[PDB]
Amino acid sequence: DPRSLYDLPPYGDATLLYFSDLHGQAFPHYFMEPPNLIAPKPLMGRPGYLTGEAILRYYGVERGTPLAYLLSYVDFVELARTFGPIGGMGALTALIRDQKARVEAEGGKALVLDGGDTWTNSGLSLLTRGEAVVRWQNLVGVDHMVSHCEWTLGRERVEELLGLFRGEFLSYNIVDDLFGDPLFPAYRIHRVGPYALAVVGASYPYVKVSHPESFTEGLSFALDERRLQEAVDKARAEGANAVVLLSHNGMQLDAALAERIRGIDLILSGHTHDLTPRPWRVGKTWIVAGSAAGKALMRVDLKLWKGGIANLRVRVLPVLAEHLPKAEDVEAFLKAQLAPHQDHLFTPLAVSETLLYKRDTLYSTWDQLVGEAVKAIYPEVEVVFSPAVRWGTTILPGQAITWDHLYAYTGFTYPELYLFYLRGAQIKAVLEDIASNVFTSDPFYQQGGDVSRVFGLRYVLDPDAPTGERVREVEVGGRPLDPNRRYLAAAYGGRLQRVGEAKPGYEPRPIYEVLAEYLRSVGRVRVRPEPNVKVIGRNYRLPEVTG
Amino acid sequence: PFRTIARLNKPKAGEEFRLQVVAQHPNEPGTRRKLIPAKYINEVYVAEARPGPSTSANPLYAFKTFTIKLKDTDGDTGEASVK
Amino acid sequence: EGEDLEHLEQALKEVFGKGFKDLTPSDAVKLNMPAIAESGANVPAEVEVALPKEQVRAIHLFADKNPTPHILAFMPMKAEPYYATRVRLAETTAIRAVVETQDGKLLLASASTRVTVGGCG
Ligand SMILES: [Mn+2]
Ligand SMILES: [Mn+2]
Repeated sequence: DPRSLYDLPPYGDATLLYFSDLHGQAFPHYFMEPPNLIAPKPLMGRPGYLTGEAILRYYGVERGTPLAYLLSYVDFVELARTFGPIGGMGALTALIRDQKARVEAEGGKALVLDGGDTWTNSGLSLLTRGEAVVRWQNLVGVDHMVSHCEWTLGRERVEELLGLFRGEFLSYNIVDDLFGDPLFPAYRIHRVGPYALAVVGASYPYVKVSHPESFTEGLSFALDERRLQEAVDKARAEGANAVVLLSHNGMQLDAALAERIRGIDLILSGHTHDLTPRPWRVGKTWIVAGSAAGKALMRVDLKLWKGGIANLRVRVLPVLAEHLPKAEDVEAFLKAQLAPHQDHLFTPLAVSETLLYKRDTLYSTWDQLVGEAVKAIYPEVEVVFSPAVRWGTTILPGQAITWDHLYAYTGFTYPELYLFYLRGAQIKAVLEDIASNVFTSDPFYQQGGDVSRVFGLRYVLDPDAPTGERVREVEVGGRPLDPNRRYLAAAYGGRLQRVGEAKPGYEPRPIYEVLAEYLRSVGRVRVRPEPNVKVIGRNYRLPEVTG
Repeated sequence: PFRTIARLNKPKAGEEFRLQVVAQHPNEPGTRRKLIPAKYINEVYVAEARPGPSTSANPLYAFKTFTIKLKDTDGDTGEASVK
Repeated sequence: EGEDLEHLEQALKEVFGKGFKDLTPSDAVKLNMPAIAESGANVPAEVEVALPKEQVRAIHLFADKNPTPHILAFMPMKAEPYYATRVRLAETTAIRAVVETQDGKLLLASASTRVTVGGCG
């Protein structure tokens, strides 16, 4: 194949250069799709839960193609050396500029839309408090954006960064706590020749329960179906023909809103970190996923009519630095921004012998390394609870782990590792609480990422089982779980420390400081995929860690 | 002792209107913890409302010249007037 | 889902008299509440039904898992049946909505409000 994916013929009146969940990934790295996306029986086989060979057959993607490397985990190690690294702010800007140049030469309108989760969770982000990410958006020319993890910086910082942001921030759900007045506009109407296109902004509704309440004090994020319908109806009344929803509510929740809310013709879903080469049809609305770490740019060419979208062309463009031109302005910007932090962020700490992936529903190799790192420094710890966050990176066999990779994996604004005692009954109740939230038949009752990976214990999981029966046969350290016994637990980037009794003498310190202390001392890491979970009625897939 | 804010949600003839009532009071159920003493608000002049102990701090009241009165456990009447 | 038949029946007898089995299921009464509550204390609760103002007698809300099940009591004499409101919740509780009428029959409307912990993904 001559990788001619970018060279596309003219289509429609409008074009939306959409990308989501970049998470401040400034440099070209690797990001493997989850090997398993376990869903309950009524939600099996639908987009957002497809993995491996199943996702390739569904969209008709051939094995060994550039799209196959981005969509599936199958032959990832083999294709990562072949197609090179994905993402990077320089490679992403170069692709957006190239595609915007094509659309404008044809005679159409091109809109650059960001799908939230951009300003935080990286090396470049933490050192500038999300400022360098906002300044990059002005360089590329982002028209609109949404939020979720942007609020982790604090209310004062977000308001400060929005003033620097040249584009227009859109949100309908972000309202005041005491009254309920929207601080940001719900939508924006753009003139696309004889037609008018409206872009409705939707932010994550469970923002207050995801990160500490102090960051979003005096704000309401809650999902309002009445306010969403009113925003769509007001847009069409003003003169808009088609309605496009820039959302971060989650692909599953957006699909539930597609059958409940009228007027929406297209939904640009984020938060779930999914990929869609073909648009998902739910009722009378097309759903396009926004990917993760900026590995893909979704070009949505729209043909518009008097009552919405007539037809559409969805093309997932792979952001490959090895096959894309150089955006020297962004490269000079990133070099100047991280000039005194070059010897910190890029100096190798340890060389990995096996593949280190983050994305999965129950178990990942990177989270086992975190569990091994905590247990090596602190041998008193019996269980290491790791957050199942969708954002991160992937370490290839032979590739060295640097400080930038640690900030890409554990780049929380609250990275404090807490050592606290938990009762056996609490550990079982917590695992059941996440399972009832992740494996829910109704997409409305879904919150956060995946099921939290706990190193030290082994358990049998049944997703189709009722609440309080999903988690069974729990065994801590090769011995069955005693509900009265006090087990020492270690957790970071959560709220588990609130219900647990804190360890005396211990002071909470950042997780990346603990990880670097382990990596520098060992020199080399050999983490083999050993799943501590047994799924009932589902086949748990395992990727190739060698190559 | 009490702070009350009232606002209408221009009303068109025939169509149904909304009344937004909000007051600055720290509502406590008593169960939350040292133990915090229970202090909560437990009326329109057409419609009477009596909330229980489980009420959030600084709550919102929705109803479909206006004078409103709110009484609590201690005895602090909350009055607000709107045209 | 936060169903607790033991604590709910204790409040229904001391306030009204009739238990859970005596309550009649209904589809007309709609209860608008979020699936997952953003705050432990600040939780929005909306209730509305399409029927004449004269027919309305009393509107009540109850929490199963909460120690104190009594949430609120609203009697609209001349006003239309409607009450968004912020009420406290202890844990994963299913909020029940009951409407009293002149006929004698008690209407039902069930909706669950989950209280969970997570991380920014
Ligand atoms: Mn995300
Ligand atoms: Mn997100």
